[PDB]
Amino acid sequence: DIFTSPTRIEATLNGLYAAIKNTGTKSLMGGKSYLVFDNRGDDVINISNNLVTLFNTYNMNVGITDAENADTWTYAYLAINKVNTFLQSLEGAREVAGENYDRYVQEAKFVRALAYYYLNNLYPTPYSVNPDAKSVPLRLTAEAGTENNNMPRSTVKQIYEHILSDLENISALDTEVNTYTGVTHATQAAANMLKMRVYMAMNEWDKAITAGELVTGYSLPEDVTLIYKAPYFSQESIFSLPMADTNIPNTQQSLAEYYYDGKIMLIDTKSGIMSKPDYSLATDKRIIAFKGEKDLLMKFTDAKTKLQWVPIFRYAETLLDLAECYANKAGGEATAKSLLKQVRGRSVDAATDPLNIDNLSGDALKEAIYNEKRLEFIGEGIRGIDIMRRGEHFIKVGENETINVGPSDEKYTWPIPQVELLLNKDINK
Ligand SMILES: [Zn+2]
Ligand SMILES: [Zn+2]
Ligand SMILES: [Zn+2]
Ligand SMILES: [Zn+2]
Ligand SMILES: [Zn+2]
Ligand SMILES: [Zn+2]
Ligand SMILES: [Zn+2]
Ligand SMILES: [Zn+2]
Ligand SMILES: [Zn+2]
Repeated sequence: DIFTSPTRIEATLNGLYAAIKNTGTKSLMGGKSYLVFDNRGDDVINISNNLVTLFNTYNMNVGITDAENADTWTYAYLAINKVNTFLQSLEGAREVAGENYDRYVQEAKFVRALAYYYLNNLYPTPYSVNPDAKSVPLRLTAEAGTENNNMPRSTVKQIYEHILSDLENISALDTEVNTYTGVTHATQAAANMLKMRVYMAMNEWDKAITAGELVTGYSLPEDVTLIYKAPYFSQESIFSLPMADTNIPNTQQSLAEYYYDGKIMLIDTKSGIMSKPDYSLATDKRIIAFKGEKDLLMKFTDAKTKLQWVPIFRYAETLLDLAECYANKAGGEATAKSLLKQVRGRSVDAATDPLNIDNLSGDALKEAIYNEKRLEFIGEGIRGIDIMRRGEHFIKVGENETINVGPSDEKYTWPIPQVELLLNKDINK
């Protein structure tokens, strides 16, 4: 814990990655807080009728005392404070760190950047609607006391701008493809993926392209099932949260526990992506692999071991994000189409595809990219972010009720939770 050796520095660094995943009793992006982003979306449905298993998130009804709100807040800020403390301790251990000092700093900053990024996609009105919308307190000092709980919220723009600062120097980060360490520590590719996501949320299509075009060395394997079974990564995998028998999430906190038995999450086959005929083709690899009997999503179904890794960034995302950027750029349509074709062609045979990608333009092209992203990333912690960053309504047409929540509605966002309101007297200043 005192940084007297490299192995002690690295143990604490690995604790940063654990802190954004889950603890022994609660979960963040390795469990329920990743599931939050699918529940906010419109491609799966939550039929649990149980607030303990994210029903209020799905129904766009999260209040100041909901468990998922308190937990996301508490564990994100715990992870952030661990990074702040790590960075301060590392400053006093420069010689012990030796040539690896910069990598350790830049990795720790990536973890803080990721934590803030997820908070910025729950609490504020999106930047695309209002860049001055209040988001969350920007806590950047190592704090062992309650001395500094009082702090105003920074804006959605300010949070993004700080994230960009934490990602500004990445040249000491690793660059390995298809190794445990390359997928489970932040690489330059991982940092650039986050930078791309941030710039897209700000409509900075050119800066997003520059970041995402730096992601090199990955590919799209022909088998779409590789990343959900041993060794839980492939040549497509950029960054994931790994699991081990001794650190899996507790009861009803893992991904697999939400999908495996049909009692919580199902595929929305009435109105979501897999209700659309071009995105439910019987010979699509993703439909064959993942569209289960009784509408179970078959990506994460090992609830016995819970060992499946949580995929944060993979290369199909790089391509579809780049496709979206180029579709928003004057003269970019030909490139957008070629990028879309790479991803769709991996799963859907072009010779018999009802979608003629070469003839898409304007709105039809954008919609094809949005729909491909919906099918490719069903269940992967993304859908509710794409809806929100674009300032779109969350529209969920069910048999007996329709959810329709837009940016002028209070329930578009999560409110600052009671855990914070009790301690922070400046929260509304
Ligand atoms: Zn010395
Ligand atoms: Zn240095
Ligand atoms: Zn900053
Ligand atoms: Zn390396
Ligand atoms: Zn590392
Ligand atoms: Zn069609
Ligand atoms: Zn192919
Ligand atoms: Zn209604
Ligand atoms: Zn509207």
